[PDB]
Amino acid sequence: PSRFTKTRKHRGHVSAGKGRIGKHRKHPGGRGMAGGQHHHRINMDKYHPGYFGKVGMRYFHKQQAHFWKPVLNLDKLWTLIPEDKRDQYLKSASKETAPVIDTLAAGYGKILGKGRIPNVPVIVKARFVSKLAEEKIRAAGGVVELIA
Amino acid sequence: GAYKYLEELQRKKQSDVLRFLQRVRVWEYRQKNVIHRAARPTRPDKARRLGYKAKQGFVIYRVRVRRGNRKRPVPKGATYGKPTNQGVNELKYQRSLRATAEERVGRRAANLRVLNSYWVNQDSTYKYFEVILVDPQHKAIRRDARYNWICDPVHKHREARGLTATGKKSRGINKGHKFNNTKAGRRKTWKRQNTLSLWRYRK
Amino acid sequence: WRKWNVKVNHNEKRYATASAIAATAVASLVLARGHRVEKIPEIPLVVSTDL
Amino acid sequence: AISKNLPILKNHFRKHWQERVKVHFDQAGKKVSRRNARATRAAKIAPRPLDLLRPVVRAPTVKYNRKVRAGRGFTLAEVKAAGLTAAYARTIGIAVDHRRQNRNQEIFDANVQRLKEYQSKIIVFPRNGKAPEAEQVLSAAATFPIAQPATDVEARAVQDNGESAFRTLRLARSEKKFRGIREKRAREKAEAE
Amino acid sequence: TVKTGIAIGLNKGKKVTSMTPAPKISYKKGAASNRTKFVRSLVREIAGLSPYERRLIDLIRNSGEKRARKVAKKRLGSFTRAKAKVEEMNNIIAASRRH
RNA sequence: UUGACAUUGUGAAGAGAUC
RNA sequence: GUUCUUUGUAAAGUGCCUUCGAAGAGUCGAGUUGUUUGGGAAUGCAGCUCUAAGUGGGUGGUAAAUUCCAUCUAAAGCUAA
RNA sequence: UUGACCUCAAAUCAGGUAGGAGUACCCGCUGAACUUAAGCAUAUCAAUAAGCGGAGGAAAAGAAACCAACCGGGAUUGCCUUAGUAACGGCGAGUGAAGCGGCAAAAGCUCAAAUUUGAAAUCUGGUACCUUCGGUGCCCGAGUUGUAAUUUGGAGAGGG
Repeated sequence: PSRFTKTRKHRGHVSAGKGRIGKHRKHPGGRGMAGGQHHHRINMDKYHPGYFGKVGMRYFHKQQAHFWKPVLNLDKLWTLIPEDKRDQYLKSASKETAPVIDTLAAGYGKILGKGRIPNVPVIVKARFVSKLAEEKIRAAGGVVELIA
Repeated sequence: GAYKYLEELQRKKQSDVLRFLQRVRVWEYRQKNVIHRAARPTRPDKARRLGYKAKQGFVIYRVRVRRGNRKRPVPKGATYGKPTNQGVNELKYQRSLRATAEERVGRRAANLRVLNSYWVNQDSTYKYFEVILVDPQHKAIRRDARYNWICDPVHKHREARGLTATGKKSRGINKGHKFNNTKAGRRKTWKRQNTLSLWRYRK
Repeated sequence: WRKWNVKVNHNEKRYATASAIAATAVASLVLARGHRVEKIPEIPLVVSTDL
Repeated sequence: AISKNLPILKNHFRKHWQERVKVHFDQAGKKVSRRNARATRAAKIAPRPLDLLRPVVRAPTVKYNRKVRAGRGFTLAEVKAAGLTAAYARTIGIAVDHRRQNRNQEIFDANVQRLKEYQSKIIVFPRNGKAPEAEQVLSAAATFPIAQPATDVEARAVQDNGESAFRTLRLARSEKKFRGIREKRAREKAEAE
Repeated sequence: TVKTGIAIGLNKGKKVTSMTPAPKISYKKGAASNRTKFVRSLVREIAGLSPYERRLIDLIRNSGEKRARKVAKKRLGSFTRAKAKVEEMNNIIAASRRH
């Protein structure tokens, strides 16, 4: 809506908010990022540290498939159970019956350990795990089956 | 059959016999006109696997194209621009000598259709080609469901549009990661991925 | 290529039409549009389906 | 022109980009052109239901291999495994993909179980005449849903041997990196005198 | 193969009961073809050697293979082709100049 | 203006360890 | 829908064991010169010089040799939406 | 002397065909500079505008010498996405795709390479009638330096 803009408050004033000395002109500081080493340097340093230069190895033909490894902390990992069935497992938690959580079914590539699942034994299928992730699972009374 | 023997003999082009024939033939053509009528293929089985048949309405022409590179013409070598573009002599002309040959017969007989062409010979000054041309308004080809696709109008002047066999190489048309730049054609895929696609509801 | 149409969240779009439906009751807001309702038996006005 | 604190923005407009702008105003005007041509073809094609059977196939690469998908066609091996020929499957409304192979038993048992329940559940008109028209059902995949198998059960016993999981991945990871160094170590071993 | 049944390592990936169907008839496009063996033989004993193949059987007699595989990598395109081309010109030497 | 490769086949002399 | 036409000692399709299994060259590939590409010891094309093989050849996005595995089958042609 | 054969010609020979227009979209070739880089020469503008050849209602592409590393996919094309990412570049200004996934549309194929050799089985044309976008018989002609049937790698052929 142009009825709300401020150049519809600037009608009648000569210079339209751009000042009478410096005026307003086409490109005072060059087009785009020009002068980034030279007259804009003080700007690039402070607010773009690290802009110039090269860090490490190139990678030819990179594909984000190989690198797909979503992560699911032990924070959640009980969300993957149906909330209607879920409270059946929390109460009456024993072995010989334990929930099989397939974390790849839900799109997760690795089970991390961020913290404190409850004391219920649980069977967790995962591609990858972390050293702390199992220690908390395995001490909860469950195990980690690896899959592919 | 007799064509598996002729096939292999023409794969030895430095064999003492063929480098005799190449030398007697190249003298033959260089006396004849630059484009002239070949009463009969010089390589019956070379034309034959390219779609040639022996019947009325399959015609063979013999074409002699100048050799070397393309000289960007210009008056007196002055390109008038950046020294990047100031090159004259070494520029190589993005179509081939073979496809230039299929182009110059396709103009001379315009009632016919260029089916293919093959390499008959070469020397320092020229290369020599034979172009297999079909005559679509002849009644033999109009019937015979095998060859009547060339009578349809979309096949007019296949060489100039680059639809022949050697012109689909120059256009860089193949399947694979190597041909990504020109695959469905260059200017069509360049123009698809510069296109700014603005939907009604802006995503 | 001026933006013509506009996206509205489907849950908020639904939020409005459930206010506009709750607002066809409450006689006082009907009169504020016109809609002479003074004579009608009550509101909401429910007619036998035979219509 | 660089000022204040702002993310750098690469916006590629330095060409002539207004020649090539494509706005779609026909998004809803091509939707009815497309629903017409499907109802055109629904009638033209007779009770034949607009689409061909497609195989249940397993998805590629690392990311998608867990899901199971519709393919192009039924693999002459799987075709012939249901008791019908390749070129006659074309005319029953079955897609035949000659270039894919069966390297897996449970996709094979799946696609042949899929052609059986298709060929019992359709009728084929006698070529002679008649054809007591059956009221086409416009979709194959409506009656042939591509489904995800059940590879395990929700509840079951816990098998604890103390295998350690992560410890298995660490060994399996190292043994791939040093496998090669084991031969050219043991090659130099065996070649001794 | 026997995919290992876990996410990484040697033969990594899922354990699947397999099939191994009969192979495509291509993969055989390099087939022997007894007729072709008979044709290619007779073509060679008409045409014969070519001018650079008469200098590969100089250098195999004189300088050995190390120079022959070297002059045949430059004359052909590649090294792997220079092998099988000098492998030929031994047979042409041997099966002619000996027995 | 020069060299190399190709056009390019047939073979003799005389010097240089190719001219 | 209704009728007239019997095509032919025709053609086609299916299993079994044997014997065979043809498959595109001044091209593929290579060096180089110019161009070109996101293509990086060289993505594509084109010139001039070299020039293949037949359990072969191309590809597998870092040049090379060594040995393997995977993948398709180039240098001929057609085709709607 | 007479006939063939190859090759090359002449016809106001009999019958056909191409040129020029449109050119917004499509297939190529050819090809800039202004401008950006706060200068400028690589770069960018741009594989664009002008010049040129060629088509259609769509063209082009297209049934893998493809993508992949998977529990593998399965012609081409388009949209959404991947992604302003991998990567290029006085690594400066800037330039910049692809595989997978979700969709719209879905369709596949036939040639060269085979002894039909107990039967060139194939074709154009002139002519004659007829049921005429063509059919039937007959007469010169093409063609063996190979026309049809069988077969195209998924197979397939000759057998039995």
